Amino acid sequence: GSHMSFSGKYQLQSQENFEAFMKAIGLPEELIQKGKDIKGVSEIVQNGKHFKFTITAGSKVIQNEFTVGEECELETMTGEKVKTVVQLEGDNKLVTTFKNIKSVTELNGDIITNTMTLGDIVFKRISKRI
Repeated sequence: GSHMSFSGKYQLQSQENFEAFMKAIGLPEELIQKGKDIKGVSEIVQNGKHFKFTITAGSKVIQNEFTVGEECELETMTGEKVKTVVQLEGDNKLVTTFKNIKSVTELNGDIITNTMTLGDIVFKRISKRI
């Protein structure tokens, strides 16, 4: 419609630094190897400021819900729940932090770009609407 929305299902197209990032957060090496080639489908449901994300990151599916600007508890890729807040930087960019990770999710057309930074590791994902 006239007001942009993130809602959609999106399949991973390309990624960089998956292995590095997954090892940085401590995940099992066998799981990393199994997961690195998976082209995951993620789902976003937006209603106003409220979001539900169901994301496939390698062989893990993680579901999170939050309202922009409200304290949220996010499940991380380690399974840890962390209190934080998700912010908007313009209508098409969601930004958050948790445990020194900065996560940026941007919609441009049918492409969602996620950038997750931890130390000098920049974990980049590009997904396309299905």
